[PDB]
Amino acid sequence: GISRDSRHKRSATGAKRAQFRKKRKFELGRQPANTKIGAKRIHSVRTRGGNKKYRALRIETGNFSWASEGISKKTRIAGVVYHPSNNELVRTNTLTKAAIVQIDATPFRQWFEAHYGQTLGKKSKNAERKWAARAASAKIESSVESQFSAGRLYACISSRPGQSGRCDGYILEGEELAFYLRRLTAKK
Amino acid sequence: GFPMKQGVLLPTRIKLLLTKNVSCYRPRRDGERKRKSVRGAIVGPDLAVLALVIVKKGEQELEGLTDTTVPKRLGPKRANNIRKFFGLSKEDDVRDFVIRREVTKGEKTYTKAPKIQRLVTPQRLQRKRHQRALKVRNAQAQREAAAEYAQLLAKRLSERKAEKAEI
Amino acid sequence: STELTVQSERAFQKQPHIFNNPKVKTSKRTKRWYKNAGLGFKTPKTAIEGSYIDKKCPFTGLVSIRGKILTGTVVSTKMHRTIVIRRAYLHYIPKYNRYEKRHKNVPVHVSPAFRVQVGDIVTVGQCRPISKTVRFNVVKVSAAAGKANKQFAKF
Amino acid sequence: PRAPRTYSKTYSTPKRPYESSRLDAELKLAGEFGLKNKKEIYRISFQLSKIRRAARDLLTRDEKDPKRLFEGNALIRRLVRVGVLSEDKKKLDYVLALKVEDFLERRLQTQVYKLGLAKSVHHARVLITQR
Amino acid sequence: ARGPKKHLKRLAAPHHWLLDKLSGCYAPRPSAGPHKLRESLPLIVFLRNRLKYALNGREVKAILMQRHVKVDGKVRTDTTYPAGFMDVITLDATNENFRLVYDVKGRFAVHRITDEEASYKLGKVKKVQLGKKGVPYVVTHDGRTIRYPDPNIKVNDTVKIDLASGKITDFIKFDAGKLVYVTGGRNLGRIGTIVHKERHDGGFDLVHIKDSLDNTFVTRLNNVFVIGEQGKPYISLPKGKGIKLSIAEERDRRRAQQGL
RNA sequence: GCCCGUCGCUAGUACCGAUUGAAUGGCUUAGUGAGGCCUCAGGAUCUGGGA
RNA sequence: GGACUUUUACUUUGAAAAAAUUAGAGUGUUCAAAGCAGGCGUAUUGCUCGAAUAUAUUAGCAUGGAAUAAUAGAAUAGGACG
RNA sequence: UAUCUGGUUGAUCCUGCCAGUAGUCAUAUGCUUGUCUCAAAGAUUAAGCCAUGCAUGUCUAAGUAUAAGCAAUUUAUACAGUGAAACUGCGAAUGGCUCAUUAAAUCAGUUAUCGUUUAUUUGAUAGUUCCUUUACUACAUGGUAUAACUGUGGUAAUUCUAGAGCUAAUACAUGCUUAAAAUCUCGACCCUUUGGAAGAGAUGUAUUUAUUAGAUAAAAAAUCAAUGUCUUCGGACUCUUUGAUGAUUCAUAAUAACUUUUCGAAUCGCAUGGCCUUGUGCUGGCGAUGGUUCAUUCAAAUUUCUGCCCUAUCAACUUUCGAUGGUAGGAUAGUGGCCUACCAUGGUUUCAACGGGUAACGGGGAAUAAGGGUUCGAUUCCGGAGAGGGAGCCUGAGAAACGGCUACCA
Ligand SMILES: [Mg+2]
Ligand SMILES: [Mg+2]
Ligand SMILES: [Mg+2]
Ligand SMILES: [Mg+2]
Ligand SMILES: [Mg+2]
Ligand SMILES: [Mg+2]
Ligand SMILES: [Mg+2]
Ligand SMILES: [Mg+2]
Ligand SMILES: [Mg+2]
Ligand SMILES: [Mg+2]
Ligand SMILES: [Mg+2]
Ligand SMILES: [Mg+2]
Ligand SMILES: [Mg+2]
Ligand SMILES: [Mg+2]
Ligand SMILES: [Mg+2]
Ligand SMILES: [Mg+2]
Ligand SMILES: [Mg+2]
Ligand SMILES: [Mg+2]
Ligand SMILES: [Mg+2]
Ligand SMILES: [Mg+2]
Ligand SMILES: [Mg+2]
Ligand SMILES: [Mg+2]
Ligand SMILES: [Mg+2]
Ligand SMILES: [Mg+2]
Ligand SMILES: [Mg+2]
Ligand SMILES: [Mg+2]
Ligand SMILES: [Mg+2]
Ligand SMILES: [Mg+2]
Ligand SMILES: [Mg+2]
Ligand SMILES: [Mg+2]
Ligand SMILES: [Mg+2]
Ligand SMILES: [Mg+2]
Ligand SMILES: [Mg+2]
Ligand SMILES: [Mg+2]
Ligand SMILES: [Mg+2]
Ligand SMILES: [Mg+2]
Repeated sequence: GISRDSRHKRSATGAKRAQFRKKRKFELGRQPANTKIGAKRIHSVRTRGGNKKYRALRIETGNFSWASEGISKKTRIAGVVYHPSNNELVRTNTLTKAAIVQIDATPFRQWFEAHYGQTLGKKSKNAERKWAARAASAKIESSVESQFSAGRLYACISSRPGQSGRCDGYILEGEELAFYLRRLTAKK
Repeated sequence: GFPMKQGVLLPTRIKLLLTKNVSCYRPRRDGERKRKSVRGAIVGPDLAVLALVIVKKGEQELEGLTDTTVPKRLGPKRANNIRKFFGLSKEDDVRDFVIRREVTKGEKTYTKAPKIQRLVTPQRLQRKRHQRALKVRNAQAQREAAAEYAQLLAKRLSERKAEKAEI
Repeated sequence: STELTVQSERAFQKQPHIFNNPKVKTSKRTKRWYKNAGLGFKTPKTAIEGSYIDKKCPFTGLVSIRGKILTGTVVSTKMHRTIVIRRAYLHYIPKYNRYEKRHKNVPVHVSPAFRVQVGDIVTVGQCRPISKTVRFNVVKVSAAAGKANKQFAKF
Repeated sequence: PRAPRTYSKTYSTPKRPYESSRLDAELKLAGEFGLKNKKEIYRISFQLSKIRRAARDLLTRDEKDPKRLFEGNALIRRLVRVGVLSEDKKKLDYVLALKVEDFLERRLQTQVYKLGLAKSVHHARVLITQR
Repeated sequence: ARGPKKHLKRLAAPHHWLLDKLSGCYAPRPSAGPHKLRESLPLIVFLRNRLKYALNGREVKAILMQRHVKVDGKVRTDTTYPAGFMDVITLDATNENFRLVYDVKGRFAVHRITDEEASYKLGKVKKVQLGKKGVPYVVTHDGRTIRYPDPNIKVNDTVKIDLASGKITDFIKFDAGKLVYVTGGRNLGRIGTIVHKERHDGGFDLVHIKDSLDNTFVTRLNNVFVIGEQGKPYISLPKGKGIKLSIAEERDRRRAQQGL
């Protein structure tokens, strides 16, 4: 099928290289997962030497990490908003690594308020203890508190769904969220 | 003589591409497909034979079929299969309820029964005993050499606090 | 090569797993990761000082140097972040018991930490295939220029 | 796919084919030791010239050089052994000298005659070849 | 070429085996195991070409299949089984125990060793790391994995091994002035001491060496195998104690030994 | 005495040359496109959403 | 371990190195081309020498040399040590 | 192992070729042909075509046996000896042959994997599996559905197979489990402190992600936000723990979670014994097959430096439809323009690029013997490529396999 050899491909001098031997199965390559949104559906693929690889095609939930918060939840993936490599990925809502997506927010809400006792946006015994043991550590951040209003947080895909069948990432923040923000709107 | 092949429709013949686990094909090598012809699943006058199977028996005995009745060759061989052909509860002991087949050797009439498999026997339990035992035996073993090494490092830090108490 | 902007890509540029928690107010903004590639090459402070990202930096990237250590005079600086040196050498023809001038043009990747101009002698280090052609990396600049600021105007 | 069976020739052949004087010298040699063809001479002088080569070669390397001592004595001792080389001239410029007849005088063909027992270098042959 | 090669052409066989050119056209390809191809000695070679104990190889099968032979303690039934350096071959009949060990010419010798020295082996930790669950381990040149070694123990040090039980009883660091046995090169089989070690960051550390004859030489550190103190070796060395005489020297000793 | 060329004979080689001459082999634009693999569907039937 | 090193060519020595082939030692295949054997006894219950050495280069590595032959440095001092 | 000789003239000395001469692990052919040993051999031309036969099959006490098979004997009324067939397992990816293509390709010497996959062998390695956690989940062992066979058939034809009826497992598919401990989160109550607490759950390994640890370039101080261990209640913190490399985000570990959840023995053989509260209770010897991770070994894939024959009547080559590089992704076992998207304008060249030729596989080597050279290597060892020409793919640890398949061409 596809061959990752370099023995086609003109020489750096520009010369044309002859055919030497036929395609080998080990220099092969397979097609793209082009994994998309919704209804979990994955196909294991027999790679070299035993070893499955897991091709995601349609994924709808994934594990996402509040980085500056040291937790993680799985949430629905709302969809794709930005992609540095190809725009058609955004338009087809294709999940790939480095994709920029939106996620369910609320499970990160449910945790926060139950951990800080503060509620985003806009009375037990030892509970009060903990909530008051924290804060001065609850300040969150202007543009990350914001997104909660919408019930949709911006997060970068970090996994390689074509490979692992997972669709995992981290909520955007700080300097990095600042980047995609500026990008997102001055094109919107 | 090309065989029909269920679920291909058509009252004609076509050339399919068959694999392991499928009608009209016995592969000859681990993961081999040969491309063979096939008659469709739609009855036509081009057939030599229909294979048919009674489903409801009408009003008149059909001589060589209803009138006569052949037995099943083999009887139950696994543990519970016996239990399930006779209905016994894991209690009634299979070893008598296995099925015995007579045979004569000129003037010696023989008797031969299966070999219940998956039968729970003392030998099995013994091996089950040894499994669990060795799993734990080494468990503790590993914990032993474990703390045996923690010492080596602990009275090495007393050898580095008597070395650092020398000079 | 780089210079300016730093964040001039469609992708956000950053070092992998070098987190900065915005919760924790800082005076340097971005924590940076660098290494000493070994073999006796000082990692120029302009790698530590700098802001460039470059995942192929032998000092601030995930490339590692090992194998051949070569030197050549820089002969072309026209490709972004990679140059092409010319290593020359005399070759022995034994029937004639004499030598002849040959050469090679090894293409090598160069980290923003160095600023190189054409003519400079360089010292490169082998690494994994980094591109179609480059299998080496600029690891020290030996020269400086060619006494250039002493080629100026009138008295 | 099996090992090589190795072989060699055992003789050289005269540059000029027809030196009337070399043929004289040769046929003399033959009928004097009862040999059948010129090859029996071609054989010897060949191995004779390789010896002289080795010698020549060695006699360039330093006196008391490692090789020409090890391989030096080896050559000398082997020659002296079979009784070609003379005991006195035991230091390998005689090996450089030497000559063909010296080798000739040691064939069992010839000894079988030299000490009685044959009276003719030819009776020598026949007897030997006749067990 | 599509897969593991399973044959050996006698000719491509390791030469220090001393197999004759003809009489066949294959040699035995050593099996997979504890030591590398190019540096082992299969049971078929030791039991037939050294020991002269079998004639056929078919016989070497019949011998081994009786569990007679046992390597490093365990039984070892494989005809081709790769036997390497420091291993312990023990014929249970005959009472005989051998430690595989090098000549000076550079081959394995038939070296009869004591019934009780045969109860332990020597081995060079080629590496040490940190394993699963934080357990550290060393791995010797025969692929022995030994968990929980000594903190002081690290690569290029040699180790004394019980064989009986798997574990290590002693070790010897790689110091200036320790006994050393060259396991490769044209100095393969030589023995002695260590002058000093040239470093060279990037690869190939040199090892300057002298023996009990004030003779020097150099090998790669990979080819070096610590084995004790000057004088005191931790194993019985074979005759000629790996000292290497000149060809002319050896020519004299063999033509001094002459009087019947 | 030697000796040069046209011209005439016999033989042989190579050239030029209407035939927009001919053959073989290697790449290749364009059009057409088998088959397997991947993929969206499909559900003969066959049991628990999957086969 | 820190802090730094103007560039080469040549040349010496050494590592790392397949065997067969070549050169070559040992050995009476009856000679020899070969082969890697074989040789000694208590030849009734074994003793024992062997299976060398060299070459192996252009490149790469390691190292001794500092002639020959290049290259770089302090002149708008934008020098050198502190 | 450093040699020449015949031929231009009437004669002469030179130039210079032709001729002679010698060898060829260098083919053929002619004539002749007795002995020993040794033994190459359809390479060259047509990698042109092939009748027929043979060249890959395989069983241990030890996965499966109701042959309606043999043997009967020797204890065996579940099984037991031997064993067709068939299932299961493993091998068929080695070997053997050929030199077609191939000129910076192969190949060689020399590097790299801090850039990967790896059956096997060898060494190491698993108390964690269930569930809102008293009227419980088969563990004294859970599920069917198939070959072989039985029988009914089809075709001129094949290593074609159909309909029916059976029945196995180390096939297929399921699914129980085991010490103490500690650490984490929750936290019913009580009581105001300086604050503590019943008890509730989570915690095998593997997978995916994010965050930490992984020190060391010689020594010290203050304060902010939390919050560790010991009171002699102003307070002190004193001993404090560190693996490898030239070098890492390494080896390894910790935190929050993720999974159509990887693995954690429903397997088989020889023996049959201890021990009492006599439950056929509880235990228990030797070793086979396995099983995850690591290591090792057999490998493999890429890979740095330098080195190829003739050719300028080949001087500019390279980016259509990647040519050189950057970012991101995808794809792979993995690096990488390998592919895609975006972006730039690069890369090579008189030190010969690019193109052409090769009656070109490369090497170890072979022939010729002053030396320097010249010529040769299809061909006993190594590497490589192919199996009529192309492409595609299944199986698998490993094939782009051809004594495997699918297609097109011939
Ligand atoms: Mg069973
Ligand atoms: Mg550019
Ligand atoms: Mg073998
Ligand atoms: Mg290294
Ligand atoms: Mg026409
Ligand atoms: Mg697709
Ligand atoms: Mg040298
Ligand atoms: Mg030799
Ligand atoms: Mg004449
Ligand atoms: Mg005349
Ligand atoms: Mg006249
Ligand atoms: Mg001539
Ligand atoms: Mg042919
Ligand atoms: Mg041939
Ligand atoms: Mg053919
Ligand atoms: Mg039976
Ligand atoms: Mg092969
Ligand atoms: Mg079923
Ligand atoms: Mg299974
Ligand atoms: Mg710290
Ligand atoms: Mg450390
Ligand atoms: Mg890691
Ligand atoms: Mg009992
Ligand atoms: Mg031309
Ligand atoms: Mg790129
Ligand atoms: Mg352009
Ligand atoms: Mg030219
Ligand atoms: Mg060719
Ligand atoms: Mg060849
Ligand atoms: Mg050639
Ligand atoms: Mg040919
Ligand atoms: Mg290679
Ligand atoms: Mg092939
Ligand atoms: Mg084609
Ligand atoms: Mg094929
Ligand atoms: Mg084949």
